[PDB]
Amino acid sequence: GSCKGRCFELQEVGPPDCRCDNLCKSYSSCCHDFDELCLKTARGWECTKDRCGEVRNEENACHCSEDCLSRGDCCTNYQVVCKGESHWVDDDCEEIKVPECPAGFVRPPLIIFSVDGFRASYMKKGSKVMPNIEKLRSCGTHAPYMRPVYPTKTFPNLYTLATGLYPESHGIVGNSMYDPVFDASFHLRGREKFNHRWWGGQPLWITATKQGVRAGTFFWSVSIPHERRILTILQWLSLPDNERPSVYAFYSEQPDFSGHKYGPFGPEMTNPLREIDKTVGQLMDGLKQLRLHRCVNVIFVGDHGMEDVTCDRTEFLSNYLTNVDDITLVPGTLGRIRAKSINNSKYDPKTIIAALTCKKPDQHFKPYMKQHLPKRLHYANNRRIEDIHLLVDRRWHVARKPLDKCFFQGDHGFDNKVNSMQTVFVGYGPTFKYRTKVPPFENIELYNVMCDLLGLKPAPNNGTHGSLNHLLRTNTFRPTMPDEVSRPNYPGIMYLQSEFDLGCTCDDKLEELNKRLHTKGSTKERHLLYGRPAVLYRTSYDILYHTDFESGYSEIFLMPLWTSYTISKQAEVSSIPEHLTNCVRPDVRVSPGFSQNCLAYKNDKQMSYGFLFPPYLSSSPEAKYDAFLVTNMVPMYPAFKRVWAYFQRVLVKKYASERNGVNVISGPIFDYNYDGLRDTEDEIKQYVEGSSIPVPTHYYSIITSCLDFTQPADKCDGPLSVSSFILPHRPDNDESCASSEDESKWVEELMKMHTARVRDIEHLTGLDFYRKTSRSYSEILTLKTYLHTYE
Ligand SMILES: Cc1cc(C)cc(Nc2ncc3c(n2)CN([C@@H]2CCN(C(=O)c4cc5nn[nH]c5cc4F)[C@@H](C)C2)C3)c1
Ligand SMILES: CC(C)CCC[C@@H](C)[C@H]1CC[C@H]2[C@@H]3[C@H](O)C=C4C[C@@H](O)CC[C@]4(C)[C@H]3CC[C@]12C
Ligand SMILES: *[C@@H]1O[C@H](CO)[C@@H](O)[C@H](O)[C@H]1NC(C)=O
Ligand SMILES: [Ca+2]
Ligand code: NA
Ligand code: NA
Ligand SMILES: [Zn+2]
Ligand SMILES: [Zn+2]
Repeated sequence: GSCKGRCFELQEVGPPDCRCDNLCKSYSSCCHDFDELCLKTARGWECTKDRCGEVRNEENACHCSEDCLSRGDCCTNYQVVCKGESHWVDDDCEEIKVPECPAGFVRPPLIIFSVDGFRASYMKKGSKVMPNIEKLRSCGTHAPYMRPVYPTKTFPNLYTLATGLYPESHGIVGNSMYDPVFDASFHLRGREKFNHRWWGGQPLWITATKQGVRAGTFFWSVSIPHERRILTILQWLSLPDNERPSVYAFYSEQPDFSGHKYGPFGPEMTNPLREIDKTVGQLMDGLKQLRLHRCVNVIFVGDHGMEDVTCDRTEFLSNYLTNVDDITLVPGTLGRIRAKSINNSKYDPKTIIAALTCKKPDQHFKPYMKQHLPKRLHYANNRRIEDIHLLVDRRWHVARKPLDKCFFQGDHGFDNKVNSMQTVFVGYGPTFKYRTKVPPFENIELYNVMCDLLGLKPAPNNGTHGSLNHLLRTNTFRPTMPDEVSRPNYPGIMYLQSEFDLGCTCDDKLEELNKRLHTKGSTKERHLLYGRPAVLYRTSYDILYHTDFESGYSEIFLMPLWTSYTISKQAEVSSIPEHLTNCVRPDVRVSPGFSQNCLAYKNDKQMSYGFLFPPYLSSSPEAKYDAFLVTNMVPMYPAFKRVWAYFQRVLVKKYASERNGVNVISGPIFDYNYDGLRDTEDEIKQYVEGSSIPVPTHYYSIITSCLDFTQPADKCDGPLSVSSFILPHRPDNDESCASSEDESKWVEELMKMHTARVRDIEHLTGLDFYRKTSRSYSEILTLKTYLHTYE
């Protein structure tokens, strides 16, 4: 019942026995003498020349005695002050070609140095403020920034780091949550947050444990001084082979604390950053003392950034809603609304959304049903995420009532593509590359890398395994392209016009002349630059060849899965000729029975149609007739045709003109259960009236060009440049508050908000892109995880 030679033990003492571990303070279950024995502060955390070869005084926080190395409780600067050795930071970068570990080390250890609220742009303050962190950054592998997950909050991002899952999957969807199944709230006070029922996925410490790799406790009670956390990690590294963990985590509440008080641009931010660097200095001096400075892989990583947010910049729901007493709000840098009571009949989600939609000119939040949020946020598929969500503008709060100098000048939680929310990544050690810069990447990718660093098999996660192989000197995972599951058909012109009764009309009116205009020819070479997309699910689809485009037409969904076409820089935009306005032509390659019918579209009062290949970019008047084929048409709300018509008529030409040509792949997405995955036939909930033509929830486009823009898109030798979108197929433009104005004022704004990774589309379509390129597969995986942020 005491903490004698037990302080910060890795042992798990069950209740009611008093504990001496990292978390005993947080549980409030420590032994009476924990505070005196384990929270020693006597003489601080640094050796001085006077202390060198001192008699061991056990009341001292750390020791400068001759026995301290064998005991493994020397102050981190003992060798420097007493044995005339240099600080790690004062040493030149020396490449770590192989891990230099003591015999008995079966793998290089990993230390995750996690810093709360560390904005990417803090790194610009340089070696003046942070010499130790700047040496790690410059000697090791670093990204300009790392993208957090939404919401850009502490627990959701820390747990994403540990699991490689989106919050919707791992279950920590906020710092605050209500679970209707549990009928309980997740809060930070007391024992609730320790209940395992909240925590999904498989965190790194459990992955390690389950594969026979010992993990040190990632969590630290705030009571434990940072200096003690570093010494405790270093103590654990000195344990014998059978006890010594391979994976460790350090956590700092800084620079988050000061960020909230002073804001991210305050000169007061310098002192927190100096102290963080000092703590990093103690770790690296500590590792060098143990001769583990060329053995251990160190990850310096933040959970999220920090924005300027004052209490003056608060939207109040009481200015929109006639009854705010009938709702519960999760307030601040995001809004989540649910009904307060059940007896209450006044609450109605549709009325609330209407009341919160474009009511004030400068409105600093936007209401969404969670299924209508940008798909890149992946924030819908969890019963803990309220149906009604408010996306708050950066620098702003949303609160229920006015009554709810400011105390705070900094906050986070905003859209994860916001610059101020971006955080840091640095990898240093034998397994990371030497003096290497890598492109920015998403925090969901780190779990796979940390598994690779530790020789662990990752649990299933939202990382793209291989996409970060370019961070590592050595890779124990080689990615393999997935096997195509469905082989395409190549149907010839076979059906007579008399066989078609689709109720479609066109102003049309040499059989083998029709055929040669719809043969392979050079179509694939011109319009499919990166090879045919692979269909990774069981289905029946047809490859259709045209002068201007190639399509994979689904005989199940009665529309293309993808439409591929190349627009040269020099391409000319034409109109839809008046005589072809309402033209839809039967496709004599495809059975009447596996075609859409124009009768469906007339009976559906709310539903019109568009085309995947745009008639506007036809190579000739002749070729334009191919664009009006029933196999090129898709269901579109008149409201959405405004967006799509502008994209096709104006923006594709624009992108082609800016990027020295563009390859475009467009098609439908079905995600009615908003799980971010391709719907099966059963899961599709809307069809065109009196038909089996399924209505897409979204329309995607993948726009590819040469990264070397001095080479045209169709003659690119090296890396590719991609931007993609997943546009919500909405029957209104309520999302766009300026949609009253010309399309030039709002459509591109809407598209930028729904920017997507190629991976996002692959999940939502069951397609695999970029299968025929001159690029390594690991390079292609990085390309597929890229997001164009427009920030
Ligand atoms: C690498 C890694 C992963 C994981 C999952 C774990 C750790 N370690 C760790 N150790 C101690 C803590 C944490 N992680 C996270 N903890 C916080 C304490 C309580 N808390 C807050 O009041 C809090 C609320 C905020 N709202 N806006 N900003 C906030 C900052 C805060 F600290 C939680 C959010 C989490 C302590 C380390
Ligand atoms: C200072 C406070 C923030 C400390 C809070 C720590 C608390 C959230 C931690 C403590 C123990 C953690 C669980 C434990 O490691 C085991 C597992 C198994 C794993 O498969 C799922 C996660 C879970 C339940 C951990 C969740 C986080 C816990 C409760
Ligand atoms: C994220 O990963 C989990 C586990 O593999 C999976 O259940 C989920 O479908 C993934 N989400 C997306 C959008 O890929
Ligand atoms: Ca789905
Ligand atoms: Na109609
Ligand atoms: Na509008
Ligand atoms: Zn935080
Ligand atoms: Zn914070």
